[PDB]
Amino acid sequence: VETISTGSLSLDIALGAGGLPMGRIVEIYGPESSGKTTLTLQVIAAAQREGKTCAFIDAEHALDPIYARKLGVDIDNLLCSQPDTGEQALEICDALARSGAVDVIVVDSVAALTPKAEIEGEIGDSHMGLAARMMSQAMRKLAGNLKQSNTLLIFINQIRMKIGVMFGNPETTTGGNALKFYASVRLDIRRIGAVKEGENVVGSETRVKVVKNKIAAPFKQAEFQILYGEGINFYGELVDLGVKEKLIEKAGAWYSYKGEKIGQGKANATAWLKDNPETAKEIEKKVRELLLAIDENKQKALAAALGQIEKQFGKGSIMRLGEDRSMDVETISTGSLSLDIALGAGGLPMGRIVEIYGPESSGKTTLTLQVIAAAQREGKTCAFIDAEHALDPIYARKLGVDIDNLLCSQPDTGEQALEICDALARSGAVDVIVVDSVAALTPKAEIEGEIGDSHMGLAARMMSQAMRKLAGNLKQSNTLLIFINQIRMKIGVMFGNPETTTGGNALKFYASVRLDIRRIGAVKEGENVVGSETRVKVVKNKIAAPFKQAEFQILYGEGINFYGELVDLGVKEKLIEKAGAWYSYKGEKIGQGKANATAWLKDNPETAKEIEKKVRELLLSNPNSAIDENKQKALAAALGQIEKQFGKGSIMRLGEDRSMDVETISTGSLSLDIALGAGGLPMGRIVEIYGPESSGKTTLTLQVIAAAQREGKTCAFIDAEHALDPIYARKLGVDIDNLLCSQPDTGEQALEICDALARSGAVDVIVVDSVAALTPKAEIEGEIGDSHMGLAARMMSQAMRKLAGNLKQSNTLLIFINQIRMKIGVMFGNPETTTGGNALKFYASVRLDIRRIGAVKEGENVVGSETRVKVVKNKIAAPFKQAEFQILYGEGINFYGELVDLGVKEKLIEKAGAWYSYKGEKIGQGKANATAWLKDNPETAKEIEKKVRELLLSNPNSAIDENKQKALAAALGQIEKQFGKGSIMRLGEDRSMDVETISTGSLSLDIALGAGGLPMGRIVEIYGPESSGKTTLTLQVIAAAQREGKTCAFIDAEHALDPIYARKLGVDIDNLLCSQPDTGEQALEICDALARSGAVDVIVVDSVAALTPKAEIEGEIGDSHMGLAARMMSQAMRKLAGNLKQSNTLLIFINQIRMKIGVMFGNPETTTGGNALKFYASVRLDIRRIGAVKEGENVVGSETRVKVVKNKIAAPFKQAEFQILYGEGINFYGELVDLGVKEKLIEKAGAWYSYKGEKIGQGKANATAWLKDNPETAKEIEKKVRELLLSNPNSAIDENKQKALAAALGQIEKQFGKGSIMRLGEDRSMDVETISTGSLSLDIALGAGGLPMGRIVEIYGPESSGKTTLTLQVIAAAQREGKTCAFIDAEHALDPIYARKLGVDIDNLLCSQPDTGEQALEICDALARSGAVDVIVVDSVAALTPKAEIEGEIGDSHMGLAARMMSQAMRKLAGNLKQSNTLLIFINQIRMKIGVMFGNPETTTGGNALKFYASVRLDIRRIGAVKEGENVVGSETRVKVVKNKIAAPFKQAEFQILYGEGINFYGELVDLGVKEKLIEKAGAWYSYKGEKIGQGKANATAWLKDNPETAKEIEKKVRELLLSNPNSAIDENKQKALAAALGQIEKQFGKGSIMRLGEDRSMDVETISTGSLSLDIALGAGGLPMGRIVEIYGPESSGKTTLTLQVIAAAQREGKTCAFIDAEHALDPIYARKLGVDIDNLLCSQPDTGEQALEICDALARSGAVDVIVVDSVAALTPKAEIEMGLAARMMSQAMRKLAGNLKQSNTLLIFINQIRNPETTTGGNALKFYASVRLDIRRIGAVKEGENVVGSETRVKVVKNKIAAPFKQAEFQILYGEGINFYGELVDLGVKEKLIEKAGAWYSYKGEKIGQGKANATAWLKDNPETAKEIEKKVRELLL
DNA sequence: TTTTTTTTTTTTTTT
Ligand SMILES: Nc1ncnc2c1ncn2[C@@H]1O[C@H](COP(=O)(O)OP(=O)(O)O)[C@@H](O)[C@H]1O
Ligand SMILES: Nc1ncnc2c1ncn2[C@@H]1O[C@H](COP(=O)(O)OP(=O)(O)O)[C@@H](O)[C@H]1O
Ligand SMILES: Nc1ncnc2c1ncn2[C@@H]1O[C@H](COP(=O)(O)OP(=O)(O)O)[C@@H](O)[C@H]1O
Ligand code: ALF
Ligand code: ALF
Ligand SMILES: [Mg+2]
Ligand SMILES: [Mg+2]
Ligand SMILES: [Mg+2]
Ligand SMILES: [Mg+2]
Ligand SMILES: [Mg+2]
Repeated sequence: VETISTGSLSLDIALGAGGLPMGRIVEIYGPESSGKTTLTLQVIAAAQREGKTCAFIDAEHALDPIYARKLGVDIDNLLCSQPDTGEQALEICDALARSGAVDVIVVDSVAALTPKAEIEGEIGDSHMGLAARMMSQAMRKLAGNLKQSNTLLIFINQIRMKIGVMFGNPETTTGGNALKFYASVRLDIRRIGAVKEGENVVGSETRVKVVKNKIAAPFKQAEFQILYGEGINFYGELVDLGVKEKLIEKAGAWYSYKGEKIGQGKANATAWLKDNPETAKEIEKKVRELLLAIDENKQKALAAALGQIEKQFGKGSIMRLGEDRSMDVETISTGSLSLDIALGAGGLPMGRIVEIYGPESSGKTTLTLQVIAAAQREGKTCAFIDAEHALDPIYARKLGVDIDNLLCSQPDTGEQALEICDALARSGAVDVIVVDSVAALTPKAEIEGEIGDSHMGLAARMMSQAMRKLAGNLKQSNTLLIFINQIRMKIGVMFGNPETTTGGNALKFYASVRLDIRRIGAVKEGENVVGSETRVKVVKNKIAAPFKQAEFQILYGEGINFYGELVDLGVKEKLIEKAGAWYSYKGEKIGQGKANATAWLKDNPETAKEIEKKVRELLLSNPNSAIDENKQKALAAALGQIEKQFGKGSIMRLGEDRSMDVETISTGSLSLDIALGAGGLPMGRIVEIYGPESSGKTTLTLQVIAAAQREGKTCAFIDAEHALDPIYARKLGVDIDNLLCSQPDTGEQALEICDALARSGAVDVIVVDSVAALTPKAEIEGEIGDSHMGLAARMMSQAMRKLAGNLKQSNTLLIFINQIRMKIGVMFGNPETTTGGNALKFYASVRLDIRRIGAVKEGENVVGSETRVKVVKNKIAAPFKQAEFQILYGEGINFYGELVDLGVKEKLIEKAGAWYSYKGEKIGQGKANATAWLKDNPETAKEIEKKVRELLLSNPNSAIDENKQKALAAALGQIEKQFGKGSIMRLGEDRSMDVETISTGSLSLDIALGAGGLPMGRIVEIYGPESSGKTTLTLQVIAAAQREGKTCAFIDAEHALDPIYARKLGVDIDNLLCSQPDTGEQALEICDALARSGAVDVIVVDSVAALTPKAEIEGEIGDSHMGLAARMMSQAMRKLAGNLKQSNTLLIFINQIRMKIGVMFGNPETTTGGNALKFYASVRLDIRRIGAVKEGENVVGSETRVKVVKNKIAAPFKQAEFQILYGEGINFYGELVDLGVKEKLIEKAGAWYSYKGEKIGQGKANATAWLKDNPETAKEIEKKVRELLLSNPNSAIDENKQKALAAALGQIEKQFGKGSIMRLGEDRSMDVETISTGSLSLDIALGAGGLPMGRIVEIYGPESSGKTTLTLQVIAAAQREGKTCAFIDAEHALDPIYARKLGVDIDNLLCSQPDTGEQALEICDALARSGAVDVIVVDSVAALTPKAEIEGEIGDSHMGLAARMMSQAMRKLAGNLKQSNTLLIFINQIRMKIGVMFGNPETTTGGNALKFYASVRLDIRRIGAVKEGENVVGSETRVKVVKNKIAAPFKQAEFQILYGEGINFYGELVDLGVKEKLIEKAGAWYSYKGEKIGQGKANATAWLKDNPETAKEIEKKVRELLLSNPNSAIDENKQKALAAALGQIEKQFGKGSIMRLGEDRSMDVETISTGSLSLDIALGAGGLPMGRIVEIYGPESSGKTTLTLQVIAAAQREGKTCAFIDAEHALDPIYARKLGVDIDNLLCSQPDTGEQALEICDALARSGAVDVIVVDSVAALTPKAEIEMGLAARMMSQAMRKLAGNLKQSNTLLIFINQIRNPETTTGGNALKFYASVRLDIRRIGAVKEGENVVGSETRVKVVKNKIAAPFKQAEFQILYGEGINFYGELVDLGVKEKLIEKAGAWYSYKGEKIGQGKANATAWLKDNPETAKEIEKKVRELLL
């Protein structure tokens, strides 16, 4: 075992044997740029440092001599071979081994050991693993000759990935397994990081694993540094090793040796060991010890082997490196100086391969051409492989390229492409070949195969074979090869960056330079975009230091600003002077501004060269180092060679390529054609148009079709979107009869059609409506919810690959329409993207951003989309120029409109005010008349058009047709024969295409729709507010569809459809299919299967917002499934549109409104389920409730407005206003009436409505009920109305339906369960089951007699309104019926004892005080899912604080984090609620939206989410008092029904809430009995059936209480009379799933997460003294509740702070700790003391910010260490930002949210003092008001006088809020200054009022004994006798508590 | 024998 150094110690160490074994084989493999070759050379260096001879086989053809030298290699003494064939390569190894003259041979890249046969055969064939069997034969031979020569052989090898293997790692080596075995060492080298000189990248942090070892232990690893231009940091390691082995001292940053300090920092420990090699050896050796006639026989057999190899293989087969002339680093200009500088070697190396990759439009091709220009500027010949089929000749010229002298190939196949490269290299006639897009090097097999055939990485193995071949022919031809490549992302990767190149890793390695070009910004002429600010990174470099970057400008139509750079570089290097704006050279002023420094160096090229060169000298760390008739002889022999192999025009000069020409078509928009620069869309290229839904994508598309068919070209349309209107297409000037149209099933199909249409060359222009609808086969056949991640994309990238070629050689223009989608979570630039991956982006020769920017108005009517289109990609002319115009609906682009404007701006048309003139002659007054005259004179229009074009374009235009229709109808029939009958046909004769429309159930709507209804086979979205009428309208189109014998399906994803109501809307309940799906996936898969059956005519989906993804449901509430919803929608749309159109099944989606937070443009209204829907929808509907329809008192109708916000069917934006009567629906005939009136079809003489003379009814109400009565007349009127106002009029059978219906039924049932889908009429879980509210009039107003089971109910209202109360009362009357209730006291303010006084079973009531809102809801979820709870209630959604918010600080902006939590919760809950028949009540608080000037600024918390899902929304309010004369005993209360899905809404309920009793149920009963004549009222007496029941309502109350028999009897008959929606082994299955859910919740969230109320110990009403007895008395509960929040407010000087301190005193008197937040900055310590406060023990904060203030509260609560915190003045809780507009409030509301929880579980009482600002209010918004369990109105009412001196504030304190006892009781006492509350003072008064103390005038007596004359003396005596005081105190307490 | 290609929003906030 003889070992050589590796040149890396840690490596030698990891090797175990101290190096690489002699006579053995070693493989080093690793990534491109890893350091394979480097390491190699370093073992060579340290072998030549020991007098051993090395040979190098640069099979890679990429060894840098000069570098080799910088690595310590003896260049002059190193043998070097650049062998042609691998065989050669190895035979050399063999002969060098056999000589025994070489000690170490290395082979740079076995991957480049190309077999003979492979090189002399083509690129593409099957010589498969010929490489390997060569390796295995070589190994076989070599090992023997190696050991008996003790010759060490190193193989460098590359990494390759074998497709589709998922065992461990798909990393492999080249040259088969052969090597692997024979190797005695295998080495995994890698670059792991950077070594940085701060800015400069100077080193490859490198790791090398021993993956095979026959020499010592394997797998030991070695980590070190490879400094570029030096090699391995040997001493670097030495250092570390010395450190680890205690040979070098490290005291912090200082490194010592034997006591003597060697350097501070590792960088200085390095440079000292370098300086002292004596010491280094000494350390090196001791480290090693610790961790591990002779030479003239050589040179005689050396030179005999030399000559042997030379004699077999040719002249310079092998030679010394130092004297290799073909080896030299020859560099070409890039056309960018800073680039040449960053390259280090001044350019791109000749004979090597260079890859340039970067984004679409980056400048890849551009840069390419610029190196071509500057190569042709030096008399070198260039070849171009436009595999991309998108090189602009004319542009090439503008870049300085010699078009006439530049070779150009547009190859069909990639193989072809490369074989051309090969033959051009082999000729040595081309100096530089470039390949535009390896990504377009489509393999033969792929082109001939279909789109969708998996040729997985066939591309790659082609590349790896090509590289193999090319590098050799490149170096011996000194031919530089540039590859342009595209960016693609590898899906699912979580490391580093998912950016990659095409054509596999192959390229990466072989490349001697790899270039990351990018567009980083704009270069602006102010308005015009003229330049791509561009950055190019050197990502691979074999030539000099990598990673140096180059930043410059690419001016369009000029190229790289070469001199631009020169300038800057001159500036930075002090070669050019810059004094402000002036640029000087050698004193002489060259230009003011960089723009003038540019144009002067351009003007003086003598000076430029002089500067260029000196710059180069200064910044290049790798400087440059019968003749031409031998070229053109082998040029034209290769030319003809390529021509003879591949066809006529396989290759030719650019200047004379006729298929190349930039031929352009009109867009149908002039300004667009102008912005395009080239006057239109390029033929044979691909164009992408993307933009918003309704933008005009499809429209524009058709308009280029029109103007193409206007020039006799044939167009094909791929309506992948399944939403093209034939009739409309016609109105756009399209030849419907002559336009090919495909509605393909699969995207593959779609594209294969494109392919076959291109290949025929018969179509001139194909357009594809929505790549976003190019659904892959696998996706359609698979389910919705199957992850086919970017299957779409790899389909696109394969399609592009194929199409571009067939497009250019067919001059067929391909337009792709695409949609916008957002990439979630991105914080840079704009989150706008396209579908179908980046693929498209690159291939496109034009990319178009169309948008709707405004309206075009005929005053009232919306008639036009003011439209803007940006050129975002341009390969044709200058990009980014924009085009603004008008799209009139039913006409298209106002072409002439533009013409006009353009004529105006260019002085071709005269404008004198309003008159437009041409050549003097007046053409029209107003633009509208300038329009209609140019329309009338097309001769003049052309004349103007052309001259405009001449003036504003910067790239002007430059047996035949029976060959088309012969290959047309052969392709037609081809497509028809592959894919079916009507796969493709002329538009004009498509019967499935027809715009078939259904009634909406609203005429004015059908009218506004323009086409008389909703289109069949299309998707319609209806969105709008909660209660708007979405579901309603839905059902009404269902009714009028079932009225025409069509079958409807309903997806009640919302879980809130009323069967009974559905019926009242005219829906056939028995015949209506209904699904309440669990998951959205389910929901959609149902849609899919219903569409696919073609058995349903119309499916509707109630709330996409409720299409909860599987993962979301199974996951928790609070798990971020960000837009998982969306990608589900976008997959669903993709699938559905196809199955919808071929089933003519109309799909309606109902969706909800949500706001996007933080947006300052337009309107923050949006839809759920992402943009997906928006596009696919053929109609989008904005429904709204705008007003009331009133029967005087009763609210009976939703005055309703519906906007058409999207329309693919007719003109959009027309609006429809009508009435939705509850329990009847839309008043269809209502409209009919109005419409008849407006159109003079019905007569109106005042109030009388007449028809044809005959009087039909007085009043609209009577015109209604008569048309209802005569449907004959109604139809007759309906139709004539329609004729008059529609600018888009209407245009064995059924046993095939019910056969595929019941097969789909059973299909859905079999996939998803029993009652997944069924007829409405027989759904038992659907039934409207109602619970009592505990308030009759409420149950009455509800219409359905109570709250619906399985639904969600929101009750909102003011603080103290009675929200919680009402809640409990429905709980009581639910537990009174044996139902189980759960309570989520998120508010942390439910009184157990009170709950009891309300009739609630405390012992049987589940109660949760959850920490987080997530928790809160997850509890709801688990309680619903158990089905064990019948009714859950949540006290304050406003207290459902999100985790993040709780853990985050108060003042952290979690903007509407609350909401997205709610919307996720709703999503989840409604389903689990209905299938558990569990009623969920949410209590919520009122908040105001600031700055709103409409209606009412009242809102709810937790976003709109709740609002929609709720089946009932309840506005409770306190309206007045119920008085026992003096005492306030009752909250006179009013509750509005603000949402109702259950019966008629808006009916109101007024009643009484007695405190300590609850709702006076019977109270209502009484009134109701009175109003309904069931109870007699003769004045004050109330009678029943004659018998007198009580005088006064108070006595009518207490008698019904006493006779519950009579009460039920009255109750029921009342109910019968006023409800317009009447009511419709068992319990041991409950308590079994109850206690399993109990334990479930307990096990997830902790011990006392949930428990019975009666046994909650943290719940207890624990009270503290206020320091004022009468106050404690008025409080009712004897003080302030612990764990709750209390607000005390009152006037300045009132005594707020005082009182505060007094509760503190009496808390510290009971050994509790108090904290004070003197936010007011005005607490007197000394005074605090005089009030009995322990100053030394009282915590005090004077916080700067309110946030601070609260965060302190939070942390004090959370510690549970403070018992009572007080905050002096919320009014002084100034928000941070306000030091640095109700910012105050949203801070309060966030604080409350957080605090209440931490307060109750800490039993920490929080007092807030607040100020006053009846117009009396508090600061810090309503937030406080609600959360407070007590609110206190303190006031100073008078003086307490010592005669003269004022000594006391006579003080009054009202209880204005109380959750603890009866409110409103008041407390009057004295606050003596310097003493505080006169405790005994009160005692006195109280004693007086309660007859415990005698008062005979002025004398106060106790038990007869006289205690003092005057209250002042009754005071000072009780002070003196505390025994007596306690005795009185206690008896008072007994009496009044 | 040698990769293949993205995927799609998310939800108010509070005198
Ligand atoms: N024919 C042309 N006329 C004017 N500008 C062009 C032309 N072709 C491309 N450009 C512009 O030059 C820049 C780089 O183009 P290019 O190098 O073709 O992109 P890629 O890197 O995708 O090959 C882009 O901003 C593009 O808009
Ligand atoms: N523990 C209690 N004892 C007596 N009365 C109470 C108690 N809690 C609340 N009240 C009274 O009942 C009415 C409604 O209280 P509540 O429903 O808690 O208000 P909210 O609607 O804010 O939840 C109020 O007038 C209040 O003063
Ligand atoms: N530093 C002080 N020394 C003596 N008396 C004070 C002091 N501060 C306040 N007072 C008196 O105590 C009473 C209540 O003060 P305070 O509670 O601060 O009023 P507010 O209710 O506005 O906070 C007032 O009559 C005031 O004059
Ligand atoms: F074509 Al669209 F929304 F994608 F109308
Ligand atoms: F004394 Al003040 F609010 F007026 F604390
Ligand atoms: Mg190398
Ligand atoms: Mg290009
Ligand atoms: Mg469209
Ligand atoms: Mg609804
Ligand atoms: Mg409450």
